Amino acid sequence: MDVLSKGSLKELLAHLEKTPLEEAISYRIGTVPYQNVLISRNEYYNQLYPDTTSLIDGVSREGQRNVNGLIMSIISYVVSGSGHYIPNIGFMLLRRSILDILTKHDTGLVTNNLNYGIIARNLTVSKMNCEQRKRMLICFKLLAYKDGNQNDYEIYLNQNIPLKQIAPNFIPGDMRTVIHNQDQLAIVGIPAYRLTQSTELSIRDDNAKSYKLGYVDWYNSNSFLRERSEFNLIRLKDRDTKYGKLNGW
Amino acid sequence: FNFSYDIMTTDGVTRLKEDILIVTDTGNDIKPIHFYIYFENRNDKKLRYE
Amino acid sequence: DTSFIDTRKYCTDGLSPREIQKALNRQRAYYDRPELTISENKTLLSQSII
Amino acid sequence: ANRATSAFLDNPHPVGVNYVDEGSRQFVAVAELLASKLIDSSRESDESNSDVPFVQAYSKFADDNPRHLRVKTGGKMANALTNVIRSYYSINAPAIVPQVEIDRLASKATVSGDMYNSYAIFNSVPIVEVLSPARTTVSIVGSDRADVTMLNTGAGAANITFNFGQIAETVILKGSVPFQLARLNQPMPAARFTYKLRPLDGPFIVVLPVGNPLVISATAATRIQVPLAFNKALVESGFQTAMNDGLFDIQNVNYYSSFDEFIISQYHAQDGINRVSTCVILGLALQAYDQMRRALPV
Amino acid sequence: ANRATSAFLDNPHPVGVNYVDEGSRQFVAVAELLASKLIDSSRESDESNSDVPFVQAYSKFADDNPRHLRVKTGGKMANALTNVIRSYYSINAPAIVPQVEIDRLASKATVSGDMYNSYAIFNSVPIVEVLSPARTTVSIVGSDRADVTMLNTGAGAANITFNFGQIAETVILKGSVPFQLARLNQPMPAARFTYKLRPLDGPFIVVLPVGNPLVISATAATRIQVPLAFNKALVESGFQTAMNDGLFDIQNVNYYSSFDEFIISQYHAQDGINRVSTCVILGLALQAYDQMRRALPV
Amino acid sequence: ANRATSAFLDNPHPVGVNYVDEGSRQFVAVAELLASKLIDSSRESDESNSDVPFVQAYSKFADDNPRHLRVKTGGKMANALTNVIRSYYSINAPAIVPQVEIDRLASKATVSGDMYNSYAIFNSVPIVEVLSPARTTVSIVGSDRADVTMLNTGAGAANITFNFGQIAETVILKGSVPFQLARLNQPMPAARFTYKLRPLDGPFIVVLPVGNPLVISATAATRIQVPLAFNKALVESGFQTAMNDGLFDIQNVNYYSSFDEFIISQYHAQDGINRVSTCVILGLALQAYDQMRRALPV
Repeated sequence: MDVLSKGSLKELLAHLEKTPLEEAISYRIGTVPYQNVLISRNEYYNQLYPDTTSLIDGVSREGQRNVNGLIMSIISYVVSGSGHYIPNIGFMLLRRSILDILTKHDTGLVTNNLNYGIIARNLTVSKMNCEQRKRMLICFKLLAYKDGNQNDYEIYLNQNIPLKQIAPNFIPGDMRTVIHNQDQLAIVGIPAYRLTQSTELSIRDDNAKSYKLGYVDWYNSNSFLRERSEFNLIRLKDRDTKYGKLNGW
Repeated sequence: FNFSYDIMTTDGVTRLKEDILIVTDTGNDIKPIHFYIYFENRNDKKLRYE
Repeated sequence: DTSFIDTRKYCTDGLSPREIQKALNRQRAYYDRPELTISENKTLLSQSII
Repeated sequence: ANRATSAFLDNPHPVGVNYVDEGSRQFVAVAELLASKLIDSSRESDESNSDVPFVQAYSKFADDNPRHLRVKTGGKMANALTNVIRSYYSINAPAIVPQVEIDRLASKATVSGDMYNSYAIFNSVPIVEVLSPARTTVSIVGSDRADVTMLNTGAGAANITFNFGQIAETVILKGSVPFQLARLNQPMPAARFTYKLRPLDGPFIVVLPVGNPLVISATAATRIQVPLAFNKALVESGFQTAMNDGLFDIQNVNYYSSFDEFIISQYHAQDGINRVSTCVILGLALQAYDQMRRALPV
Repeated sequence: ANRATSAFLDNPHPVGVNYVDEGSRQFVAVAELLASKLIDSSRESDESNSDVPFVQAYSKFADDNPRHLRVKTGGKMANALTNVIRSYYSINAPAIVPQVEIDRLASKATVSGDMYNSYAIFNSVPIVEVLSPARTTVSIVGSDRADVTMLNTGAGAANITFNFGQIAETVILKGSVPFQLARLNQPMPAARFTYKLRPLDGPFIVVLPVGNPLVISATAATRIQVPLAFNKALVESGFQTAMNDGLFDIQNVNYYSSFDEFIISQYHAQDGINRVSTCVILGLALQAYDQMRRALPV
Repeated sequence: ANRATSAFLDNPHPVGVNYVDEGSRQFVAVAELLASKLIDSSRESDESNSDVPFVQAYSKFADDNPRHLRVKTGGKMANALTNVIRSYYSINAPAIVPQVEIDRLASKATVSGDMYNSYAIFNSVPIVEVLSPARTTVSIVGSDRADVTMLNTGAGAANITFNFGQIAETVILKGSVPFQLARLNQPMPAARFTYKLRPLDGPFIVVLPVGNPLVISATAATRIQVPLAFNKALVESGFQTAMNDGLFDIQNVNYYSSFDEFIISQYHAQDGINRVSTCVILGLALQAYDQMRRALPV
């Protein structure tokens, strides 16, 4: 919910710096990812409604124990709000931030063998919307810069024409590029249209609307932080600053 | 085009109250249209001449 | 402007285009050229815009 | 059967898919307008004792005041235009310029980014294929004017098939000696020097006697929608310049003698309708590059 | 003996004899002037964020106010300009436009209508005839640059007679290899690459040695009186548009690649002095068509 | 080589050449607007139990107030509209209505006479010819959905050539069994049920197997420029009422089942561009005829 609310590149990377890896990993068993299932949608149909479960749903799924599953759990958390079930990763890796895993070699995780095409296909890039594809491409660029695979990232964009048009423009080592970026990455937000307490047909759409309706409740909740009215009560370390720089950028 | 007219019972020369055209450096315009309409006797030579 | 076609906004700052039009017409009078036409006047008078 | 085709029509490379939105099209139009004023302001300052008109024009274009000991390069607008030209030519070229810089530079002038309010005529001749029987030789030479030299060493007359595509509007055929040409499965008319053909009519059959060589000269006219500011002379010189400074040097791309050949070659691809829209924006950008570089050589 | 001639010089069709009077020539000049105002007003309206300058220019041209829910065809002037273009090309084309309409449209502007106050240079190469003896082959290809390939199969040197007509001012001859050329009853000079010739001097003889074929490239220049408003770039573009739009589609006519070929071909025919006077008026009308159609596509 | 063609494409009769000027086009547009208000007033009068809306509408249309002992004919406008429809269908129909009456009626309302504002899609399938070899039988049935039945009794597979003309935009072919279709002199693809083709792509070859009949179902879509008020449902109703009323009954004219077939047939004839313009004006006139007749049943 909090990760889906971020609407700018600066906010997204700032959230990932303060968020540990354990938030990406889920400890609920879930179900196997790719299955043709029948779900109940009584608002629309009397018969059961066919659908296919996927990894970018908002509900936890079972994940492979390899490094591929860990990266695929991080991206699903960013684009869908929930991760997958990969237990016994370890204290050392789980305490690191999401940005450290994606960008830093000191974590101890080796990810240079990853194939962006296979990861995108397993994440069902075809079913993703524009904001979801932009968020995943941000994760790919950070991984490419960590492994020195910038050339491979560019070629993968050349093969996929729709991905090249929406590819965010920022150098993963320079903070000046992040501040200038004006891409809108928000998935949930205050809706200008009429939003009703109604169900959706597919699993992805229904789960997304739950976060959208939950965010509205979160926005008016006491947990939400109102910068306009309570800026002085925020701690100085985590207070918003114009000259905000990620470490090493 | 806005037009006004008065119908007079007597006979007379039907005419316009104002001249048709006004010319300015900006452009040419048509002056307001007002008619003086009279009924006609065909054998009145004086009004036919006018 | 008074014309219904012209929806432009005519600026009043700077040197007035009417002053240039007066100067230009005096120049044409010396050379016996005809004065600026309506089309030429409209282009000159609409040079200053917002 | 032997197949002969025009050289410039072979394998058009994919063009870039970036900077084709309405915001980016406005920036290209703005750059063309500001480049035109840079040329005009330089000439006015040359013919006067004051440099103020050039200082004002360069300051708006480059966002910096000119200096005597520093090279006048054009500033951020020059860098943005140079990189944007690179992206249009090839899909393999990266998209370096951020969208924020493009939007900010587009706010310097007020011009619509419309790219379809006018049209232009391009003179390349699209000979897609010429099919000839055995014992005959066919050679195709030239792009602006296509000369086909054909010889018949066989016993009898031979029928040659000419395919001009479906894009060109009018093709004018001229021959060294009178010859016979007709559409497929149609009676053949009397021999004459000149033929006016609509390429949509179909493949054309030419009767080639065995006596002497017959050379057919082809000229074609095709109409492509372009912005009103388009100027063919400035685009062609801008095309030649951008190739010289290496703006088109990128792996796995084709090279063309003129912008006329480039746009016609891409039009004849499978997705030619989608490709010409990007090439038109490239032409206007090449027009701005020509004027800007002539005023500020580096 | 064999005879070879330029293809575009063969059988020029008669041109129209209507709309050549002084009042008609003023209408063409008015149309060109007002069409150029349309293009400039369109570019003025884009920078000013208003459509007023284009509206006034269109109203002057079309005698009708533009409407959002009506097509901008161009008015009565566009229809009259299209019909006069048809009449000029062929004597068979009807003269639909009445004289009263022509005079009314000529009152919009105050242009003189003179068609002889300037000059233009045309680059079509006239080769009336090439006389070759037996056992030699001669081929002519091209109009703006004529390449003549002559091959000698016999055992002795062959003399080839070149006739460039009496109209062209200068002709420049360049050979693939050095060759000998001289006039009638004149000594042969040493072989050299380039010859400058005056077509009025007389028939020329080229010594053709036995062996590899010799190719001569011919370039010519001709001076024709044109109006001051004449612009060859716009005229050529308008010629292609008129041909694609079908304005020249009429029985018993000969088609050409360019306006340069059309005007030279008529000038080399008999009574061609009177023909070029009508062709020049057609060229100015084609200039108005190109400007009007690019501002108002249909 | 047997030849089969669509029935409705055969011999389109010439259309009328009168009442096609700008003044007459305004009359048809004015009649449609006034007739539309007449049909709307009648519906309102029935529900509202007050005849004032209908009396006003009839006074505008007929220039005379409704009377209880007199028939609601429609006045001069109804008589004029009936006779203009007669003139549109054939060139042999007389032009009874004078130009003075048309101009007077056109002044009743102000409406643009533009007939190129919008477009309408027409669904007739233009199968110009189907060429089949010996020992094969081909039958074409239908206009909206063309049903082509082919049976091959020969030893080997046969090739059937399909010509859909060049006017229609898209044609979709569906077969009872998977079949092979390719363009002329092009490699055949694998068999499949459905083909989407562009008629301008060229004549198409269909491979016909031996033994089992193959039925190909054809659907077409053509775009024609029409006024924005054009309604295809009302035009078709007016067409059939016009035929039943008998005002299309002239000597040596072809009859069609729908206005869709009538306009496509005229388009595919020679000078089809000029014929279509008159057909569109007839369609709008028929639209007014349907609305006026339904409101006033005579």
